[PDB]
Amino acid sequence: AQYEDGKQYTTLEKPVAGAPQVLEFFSFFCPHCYQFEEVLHISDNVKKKLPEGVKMTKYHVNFMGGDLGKDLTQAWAVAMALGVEDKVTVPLFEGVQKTQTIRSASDIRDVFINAGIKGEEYDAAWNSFVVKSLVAQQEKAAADVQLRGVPAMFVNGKYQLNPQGMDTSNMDVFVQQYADTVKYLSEK
Ligand SMILES: CNCc1ccc(Oc2ccccc2)cc1
Repeated sequence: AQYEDGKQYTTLEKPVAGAPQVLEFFSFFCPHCYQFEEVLHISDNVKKKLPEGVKMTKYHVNFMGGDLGKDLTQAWAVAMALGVEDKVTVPLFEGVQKTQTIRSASDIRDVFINAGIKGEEYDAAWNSFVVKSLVAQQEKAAADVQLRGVPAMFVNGKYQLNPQGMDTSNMDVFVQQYADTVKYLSEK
């Protein structure tokens, strides 16, 4: 009983059938999500412990940042459709929270242009119904679990990570505890 329901994780009372195996939610407006991604590298370290054949999904949410918050969910959909998440995640986080130079949908587009996505390719994707379906999927998954806080991670539709029960004196130990818990939960 080294991992206890209620301590390092909680159990959903209404488990979600058909869910992705590892499902992470975030917002580019979310201060802890900035730490999680830019300083701790949570997603990457989880993936390096996950068993073979367990895939990881990451989705943006609407409920922070009003109008721009919703623009960012559609931009994340563009990032997923074009496969350029690894190129835009850092300048989007920094544009929103560090330099505070992202203030409109056009400013979001600038980050993609600077990362090398051609202007016509971004605009075609942005207006595509493939991207509209990806926005729909992101919203659906958040609604499925009554999501009200980010950062958040879910395993096999049944378990939600609880980082509040982890020591933060050392950032590397914390990340390792987090990844090892996702691994334990995926095996279960
Ligand atoms: C819902 N928030 C989750 C959470 C909990 C603790 C936490 O502590 C850290 C903050 C910054 C850097 C390292 C750890 C960060 C996020």
